[PDB]
Amino acid sequence: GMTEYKLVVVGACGVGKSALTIQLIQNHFVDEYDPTIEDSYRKQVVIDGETSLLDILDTAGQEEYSAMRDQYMRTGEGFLLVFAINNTKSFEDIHHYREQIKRVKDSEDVPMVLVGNKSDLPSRTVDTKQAQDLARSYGIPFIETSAKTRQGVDDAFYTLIREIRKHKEK
Ligand SMILES: *CCC(=O)N1C[C@@H]2C(=O)N(C)c3cnc4c(F)c(-c5c(O)cccc5F)c(Cl)cc4c3N2C[C@H]1C
Ligand SMILES: Nc1nc2c(ncn2[C@@H]2O[C@H](COP(=O)(O)OP(=O)(O)O)[C@@H](O)[C@H]2O)c(=O)[nH]1
Ligand SMILES: [Mg+2]
Repeated sequence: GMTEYKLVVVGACGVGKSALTIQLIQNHFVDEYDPTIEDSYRKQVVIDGETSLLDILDTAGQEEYSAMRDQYMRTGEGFLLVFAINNTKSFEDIHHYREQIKRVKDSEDVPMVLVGNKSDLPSRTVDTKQAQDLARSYGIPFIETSAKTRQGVDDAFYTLIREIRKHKEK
């Protein structure tokens, strides 16, 4: 068949996980989507001439850490680690998400992409240079996105898939 990849979108409440994922699937910006609704979505994509089926989990639920998520997270093949460029706390939380991913996957080498969302807003408080410095330190790609304009959205998901395909060849 065509290969199938499980992708997981993680990050703090309100960063735009749902807006991103719905943009990629439904081709429109859905604002104020309920913060607690979780869903999976499927999408066929062609990347570098190979067609793949993406199964994308948009994480939600209660606004705390819960180990009830972790069996689900262990099924992820690649993760988008999303913060909002107008929200310093959401950037500060990225460390915790990467540590939990490494813990559940029991690996130092899990496909991941750092996503700085809401790039359309003028209210940036997270310096692109500091987020780039963090991504360099982790050894993972960094893409600034806007779910609203769609800037960066496809490149974030496609770069993740590329990282997964490379991982699977090691
Ligand atoms: C508005 C809800 C929302 O977007 N949330 C819910 C919660 C949340 O708010 N916090 C603080 C939270 C904390 N820690 C989380 C995780 F550690 C993980 C995670 C594992 O448990 C294991 C492996 C990878 C992980 F990323 C997840 Cl999936 C979610 C956590 C949350 N949520 C963030 C977000 C979905
Ligand atoms: N301007 C702007 N607002 C966004 C963007 N992404 C999400 N939002 C808004 O930020 C809020 C949270 O988005 P949501 O998708 O619910 O975040 P989630 O909790 O991470 O799933 C909503 O009010 C969205 O309309 C973005 O790229 N630009
Ligand atoms: Mg959401």
